Order: sequence, then C-alpha cells, then structure tokens
Amino acid sequence: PKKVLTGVVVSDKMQKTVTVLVERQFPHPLYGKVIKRSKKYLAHDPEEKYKLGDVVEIIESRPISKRKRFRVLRLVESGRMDLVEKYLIRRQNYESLSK
Amino acid sequence: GRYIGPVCRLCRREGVKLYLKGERCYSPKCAMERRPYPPGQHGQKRARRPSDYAVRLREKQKLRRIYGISERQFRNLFEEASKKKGVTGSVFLGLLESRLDNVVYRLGFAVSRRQARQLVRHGHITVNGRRVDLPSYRVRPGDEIAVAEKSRNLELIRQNLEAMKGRKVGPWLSLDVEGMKGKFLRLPDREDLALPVNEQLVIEFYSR
Amino acid sequence: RNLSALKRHRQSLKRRLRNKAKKSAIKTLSKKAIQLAQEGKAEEALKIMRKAESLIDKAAKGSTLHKNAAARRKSRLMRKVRQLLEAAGAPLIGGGLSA
Amino acid sequence: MVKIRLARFGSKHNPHYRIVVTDARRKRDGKYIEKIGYYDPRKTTPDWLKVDVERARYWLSVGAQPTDTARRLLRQAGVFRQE
RNA sequence: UGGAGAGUUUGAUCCUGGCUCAGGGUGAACGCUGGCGGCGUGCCUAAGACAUGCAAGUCGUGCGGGCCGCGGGAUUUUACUCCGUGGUCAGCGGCGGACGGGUGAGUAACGCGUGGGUGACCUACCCGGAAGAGGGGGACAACCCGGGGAAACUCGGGCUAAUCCCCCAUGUGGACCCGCCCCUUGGGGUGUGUCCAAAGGGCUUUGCCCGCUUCCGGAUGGGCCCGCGUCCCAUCAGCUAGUUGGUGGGGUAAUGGCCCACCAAGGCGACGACGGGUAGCCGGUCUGAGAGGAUGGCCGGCCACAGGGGCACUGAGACACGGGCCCCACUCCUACGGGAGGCAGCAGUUAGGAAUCUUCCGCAAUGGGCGCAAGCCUGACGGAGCGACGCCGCUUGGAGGAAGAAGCCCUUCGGGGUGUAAACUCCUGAACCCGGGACGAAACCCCCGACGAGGGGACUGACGGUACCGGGGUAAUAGCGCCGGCCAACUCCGUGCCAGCAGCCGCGGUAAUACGGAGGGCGCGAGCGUUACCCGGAUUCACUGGGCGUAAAGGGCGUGUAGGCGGCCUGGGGCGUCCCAUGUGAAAGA
Ligand SMILES: [Mg+2]
Ligand SMILES: [Mg+2]
Ligand SMILES: [Mg+2]
Ligand SMILES: [Mg+2]
Ligand SMILES: [Mg+2]
Ligand SMILES: [Mg+2]
Repeated sequence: PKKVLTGVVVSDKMQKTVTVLVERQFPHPLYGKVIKRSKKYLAHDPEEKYKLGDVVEIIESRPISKRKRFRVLRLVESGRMDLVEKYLIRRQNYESLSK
Repeated sequence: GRYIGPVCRLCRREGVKLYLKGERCYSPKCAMERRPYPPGQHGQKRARRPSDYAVRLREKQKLRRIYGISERQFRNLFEEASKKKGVTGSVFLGLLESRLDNVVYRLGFAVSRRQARQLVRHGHITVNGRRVDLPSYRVRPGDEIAVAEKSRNLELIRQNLEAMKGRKVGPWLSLDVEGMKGKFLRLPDREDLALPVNEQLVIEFYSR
Repeated sequence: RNLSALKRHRQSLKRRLRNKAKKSAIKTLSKKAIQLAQEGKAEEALKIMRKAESLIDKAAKGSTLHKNAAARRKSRLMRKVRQLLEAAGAPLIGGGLSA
Repeated sequence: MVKIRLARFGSKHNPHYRIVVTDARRKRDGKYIEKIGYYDPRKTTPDWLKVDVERARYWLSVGAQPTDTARRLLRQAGVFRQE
C-alpha cells in the first residue's frame, strides 16, 4: 500500500507545494524508552489550497520533483499554529548555537 | 595412533588396577599386587594433598585409559553427549560402551581391549555377516557381532572362545558360544557396569 | 590475437548509418510541419505532418526507434500542429486529425 | 527461456542432483525458482528418484524446456504419460 | 538444558582499580617432528607489472563466391562452355559475444537489507491464443582492377546473392490527435480522421518440418519511486545557485532540476545538515548463559569495477574484462611519419611479502551457446597433482614373559627407579606381490508406433586398471611441549645478579624442584609448540548489568530556551501497547 503519513504544514512559502512535518514514536532498539522522531516531507498542492497549521494526510506518489514524492490527500484539521510555533522556535534556537 | 608403550604401569599410577593386560593383570600382578603405587623415582614417596583440578583430571584419565581411546576422540564423544537428550555422564558411558573394539572384548572373543582392537583391524570380526575393521564402529542394539568364518580355525580364537564355555556375559549382551557369535541387546545403564570411576567429576573436568 | 567477431563492429557501423538517416528526416520533416502550422495552413501543414507520421511508424518496425518512442513523437507533433492551427484560423484538409 | 534441469549437490564421487526449475541464464548451482525433485545416479538408496509431477506439468504448461536428461528422468516417473 | 574463576598494590586486612592467565576460534604464518588414506581448502600484501598456451562461439536446412581435387555432359573435336560432387578459406546474413568466469578498487548511498509502490515502465529466446505472409524495386562485401603505407592497415573504381535494404498493397489488429463512456495519476472501452506488417529454407515433397509478421496474454528477467534499518570524529556547525519549487520544453521503455529556457525565493541542519576519516552490503561465520561483541575467506544473493579518466555506437538488453572512440600513464614494433596492446578467466612468470599450488586429464557426467540433427565450442565444470593448511578415520603390533638381565639415573651403600619395559616363546599379518575388477550411463540418436504416449535397439568412462572382492604375505615410525605458583608433573650434577629464564607474579649473588645437561615424571600424539588477530572470562561502557562525601567522578551560583518528565475524576479517538488470522521470512547453513 502507498504509505499514508499525517503531519502539519510548516511552510507554504513555495508555489503548489507545502512542507509537511511528520512525527513518529517508538521503542528504542536497546534502551527501551519510547522516543520521538520527525521528518519534513515536501508534498504536492496543485490548488495552493492548504496553508499554515493545517494537519493533513500525505500519500506516496509517482514523483512530482527532486524530492516531491507525496501528495496532500486530505485535510484533517485546521489551526495548529502551536505546532508550527513549536517547530519555528526550534529553528530560531539554532541561531545562538554557533561560534 | 592410540597409546603403545608400558601399560600394567597404569594398572598402577591411576591408583586402581585397570584391566589392560587381560589374563596376566588377573594373576599375582596387574603389578598392582606387587606394587600398588605410582611409577618412577618418586613413586612411593609421601603423597601430596592434591588440587580439585588434579583430582578431576586423574578421574577422566582413568576412564579414558580404561577403554584405550584418545583424548581427541574421547572429548568429542563427550561433547556429543552434552548436546544429546538425557543425563549426560551415563549417555557417554553408553556411547563409550557401544564401540566395536570393546563389545568384541565384552563378549570375550579377546582377553584385552588392546588385543580386541587388533582383531577388528585385522579383519577377523563381523557385524551381521559383513566384515568390519574400524575399532571405533558404533554397535547399535540388535546387531550381531560374529567371528570370521575364515578365522574360526585360529589357535587364538579357539583358546579364547573355549574359556567362555562356562563364563557369564553382560546383561545387555548375549553369546552363542559354539556358533562363535553374540549380540548387542541394548545400551547399558550406569548400574550395569562396575567402573572404578565417578563420572560426575568428568563432566566437571570439562566445565572449565 | 585475432577474434573474427569484430565482424560485429563492421555491422554496427552500418546500422548506425541506416539509423541516423531515418531519424534526421523525421526531424527536418516534423520541424517543417509545426512551422507551416504557426502560419495557418490547411493541406500543406497536415500533408507533411502525415508524411512525418508514416516515417515514424516505419522506423518503429526496425531497431531504429522502435516502440512508442514512436508514439511519443507522433503525439508531440500532432498535438502542436493542431494547437498552433486553432491559435489562428483554418481547420481544413481533414488529413491526420480526428476533427 | 526457463528450464527444468539438474543442479549438482552431494559431494566428490557422490553426485546428487536436484531437479529444479530456473532461468536458463543462471549458473548451475545458483538460485532456482522451485525444487521439483531429486535424483541419485548410483541408485545407492531404494528411493533414488522422485518428482513432484503435478508441479512439473505446471511449468511445462507455462513453457519451460527441460534439459534432455531432465526430461528422461521426468519420463521415468511418467510426467508425459497420458490416459 | 543455561552462567566456575585464578595470580598481582599491604607487615597483615577490607575495598576500589588496572594488568595477566586458564577456553574457544583462524584463508594463517614460523620451530622441531613427520607413516597411510578420505572429504574440504590454499595471494589476507602491490586493484603492481606480466612471456607462452588455452579460456566464445557456432549455423551450408539464410546467400553468393575464391582456391585445390574427382565425376559426368554439349562436339565428334578438344579451345570454349552446362550439371554434379568432395576438400578448404574467409565474406555477406542470423543467434550467441550483456550469460558463464574474476576481483573488492571505488561506495556511508535507496549501494545493501527489509517491507511496499509502479494509473510511471521494458523484457530476445520459451509457452498459450487470434489473424497474416499478395506484387514490385534497390545496394554493399565476397570476387576483379587500380593507387597510398615500413607495418597496422587504408582510398578509390567495377560485378553480385539472400532470412540484407526500401517502395505499394491486404489491416486480424495495434499507434497517435479529438470526442464520449466506465475507471480513477498515463487503467479499460469506444467513434470518425491519419498512420504501420511479413522471409524464406528443407524434404521421407500438395503435407509435413524449421522458420517469418501484427496483436492480447502468460512465464522468466529487470528499470525507476517510497517507509524503516545500516561505522567513527562536533577538536567538522552552519550547508546550498540546478541550489528548493513553478510553468513550458527536451530526453527516456518510463517518473523526476535527468537536462534546458523563462518566473518565484526557496530547500537542508543539534532527531547532527555540511566537512573529515574508515568500509562493498546480506544469507550467515566465530564467540557468548544470554543480551551482546567481532566478522563478511570459502558456498549462495544483491552491488560495483575490468591500467587511470571521459564518451557514445550496436542492440531485447551494454554505455559492454577477452567490442568501439579520445585524453593520461606504462610496455613493445617502427623505414621516426606512425602503429600494436591490457590475466581483478585457467595454468604459469616476476615483484612486494611471514605466506598461498600444476604452464596437469577429460568434455565420460551436470550446466551453458549455436545447429532440425549428426555434431562443433565451453580452463563453466568433472577429475587428478602439490601443501598435516582444516576436519574425520587408521598403522608403528597382540598374548605370554623375573621378586626383575644389562646399561643409565638416584642411594642412610642395606637399596630404590626406568620395568613386563626389553631379551626371548608362540599369534595376527600395515606395507608389498599375484589374480579378478566397478557404480557413476541412459538419453540425445536409430527402428515400431504418429516426429506424440509407450515399446525396442545401439554408441559413449577423464577419474582408472582406481575403489572394492579373492589369494599370498613381512613385527614393521615417534615426536613436541611442559614439571616454582596460577597448572597435571622432582631429584643429581653443572653454573654463581655470571651465563641465562620470564604470559603475570618473579627465578640467578656456591646447595637453584624457576637457568643448562642428565635420569625420572606430567600432557598431547602424526603431531606438538610459538607469534599475530577475534569473542570470552571483563557486571572493566553496566539494556539485561556499574557508578560520583574521603577511591576516577556534582557543573562556582543562578536565570531560564529547546528537550525529557507530569496530580484526582469522567468522556471521545485508538497513535504508543496487547491479541487473532493471513502474506513475507529463497536455497545452503544451524
Ligand atoms: Mg608484599
Ligand atoms: Mg564520508
Ligand atoms: Mg624453560
Ligand atoms: Mg562486556
Ligand atoms: Mg556544588
Ligand atoms: Mg530552572
């Protein structure tokens, strides 16, 4: 089956395309603890219809670009600027991590 | 190939008469009668409290030296018995006891395991008709361990088959004396042999 | 030190030659067709395009261009001709297109 | 072309073949698509030949030429025998 | 069915903590030693360089020739020419040369592994099905004649056949534009319009066979995409202009910045981007009680590479180890202009190296390629040869034989040891000689039948005159390590912090079980030791399974960012988690 992932839109600063952050949690191979891990996927959006903070399903597809390989299947819920914000700080945090 | 050298000589050293020389090691000397002690310049010298290693060693030497088999061959047999289903020490005595070169001797076709080996190499013995010349052969139960028809004539086969005219034979074996052939009925139980050797020290010898 | 199936090199050169040739004419023909169509042309435009068509299929018979590499070229050409044609007037000499 | 044919197992002076289907281009003792029997040319066992014949028919049915000796043995257990 | 610990810091103790040993293992090498056979396995280094021979062909049932022969014909004249046949050579045309074989350089990546997608695709030969093969035309080698080159070869001119090439037709069908219908990414179906087929050969010759063309399918092989998994350094922290996305093109079997034009300003990174080091990955192998650690030789799977670096052509497939082109390095031929070449195929030579084999027999078996077949080719393979390199089997005798020979060692001078060990008595008979002697091989093929099914028949063994059987028949090899403790085994001489030993603690300064020799003893035995490397013991990186007042170890203190963690009750969801079915988990291995 074509994999369906669900995440959040964290960028629509691109034409016909959205960055969709997707989290995932599991047992750790050796140390037990359930850990989280996450991944942005560039998902195709032909009708620039989805936007910032939409939670959306995502589907395996015939390649649209170098690194577009998923399509926005449906909207799950709107809003979620918390998750977006949560992301966006982690990004701006990296600014005072340098030398 | 196998030991070869002075023998009723650990009818000494291991402290107990091993039956190795057959008819003499029965009759005022497995030298154990004349000299019940270790060989060499220090033989009758004040004994030394020996190590739980020295103890365990000796015991496995003893067992191995009885049947005349080598450490390489012995050690494998044992290994085979640990991985085998059932209490391990007995099993090993079992497999040890199922060797042609020894069943032949248990049936009295020869007087010595050393002598009984030579009969197997040299052809004079069969397993259900067919001739078999490997002393290491695993006699299973139901086999018939015969003399060679062409070898019945021999002075030594006759003299030895003769002294068995009266004699009794092991509970797991039988023996038609005048047809010069016998039978491995089953594999013996620890109880069936009276071996001068505590087997659990052998297991323990090989656990380090 | 003399392997007589260097015969395969001789042959290849011949097919290369035969192949190159049919190809060259499919272009200089297709080019010529789309051109006349960016100019509003009944007969003359499709007539050529329909020569061009044939030639393609012809080349598909052999090892030249085989398959649907074929089809592709037919599609691209006979899309284009038609587009350009309504991008001005005339629709006529039926020729190749299902009007 | 796909084949029914003999793969050498066993050991030296102990040939033992496995009657296998495989792509013709694979090496002889390489990866086969399906075991369908075995064969001991010295007949040192009462059961020196054996063939899953419903399966043999299957492949034959989808086009698979047997070696010539693959087909001899196939015959012995009447793969081709009718009615 | 599974888990042992010991020595060593002190005058003594407890604890911490490192070192060290006992076990298994190896593609090993090295020393002393060395009898027989079976099955395995043998360049780990320079992906350095290679002489010579073999390692990829085959088809005359696709076609026309050259050269050396034989036979028959036209004429009754021997010039000239028609037909048939055998050699032998290449050519044109087809199929194979993309498989089989080698190697691990590169590669930290969709390369591998695993599970999935392909409505985004291709697949020669094989199998099933539907429908075809009617006309015409052309050329280039061979061959012949020129010219250039020293050689490799090369340029021109003329003739010709075909399953070589083109045109036209027939359109079962299939391709594409457009429209409509179903389905839902480019999948089916459908209507007009356009476009596209073919090859002949053999006969046991009107009836078969080997082929040809178009289509749908099957089978087998593969391409591309995705999720998750895949070493070390943060003393590498910021990286990115085809860069991220768009529209439209090209390109491909096919998706996609794969490539291109134009627009937008984007993408990635502490969940470690970028950079540096190292490495082919897996099935599995070894070790371990297990968790885990280490490893990827041989055998099997996937990858990559074919002196180094680019590129494409042909083709179902290649960007091709024994095909092509250019650049670089290197070797050889050279008439100095130019050429030729590529063992990481099998053998074998050299070089580096502690170290790694025969320039062997056979296509008899299995497998592969072409052929209708007979057959031809196959260093794939099946065997033999050399290495105790590994595993297993077996020999160097068996039973008698003294209160006990000799010699050699001890000695409190009585004796004790080697020791039933030899001597010698009977017995058996490894080696060796004679006789016989395999399985592995029944197909293809031919004959009956019908080219089927089934029946019958013949040919064929490299290993090999080997294995195995029978007959005869000789007492016929033993070495290496160790004996202070750990660790099994002690005495005499020699030697005097010397000579030397030593894994660790430590032995030697005139009485040394520790050095060297003796006798004797212990352990293994065609082996035994040594060095290296791996897991172990090491709960000494501690998930299982550790710690931090004084032993190594709490940040100098706050504030708080991300992150980790989160009270009592109820309800919804069912991501975590649990259960049942089912698919996958190749074979080999265990
Ligand atoms: Mg001290
Ligand atoms: Mg790197
Ligand atoms: Mg020493
Ligand atoms: Mg550990
Ligand atoms: Mg403090
Ligand atoms: Mg705080």
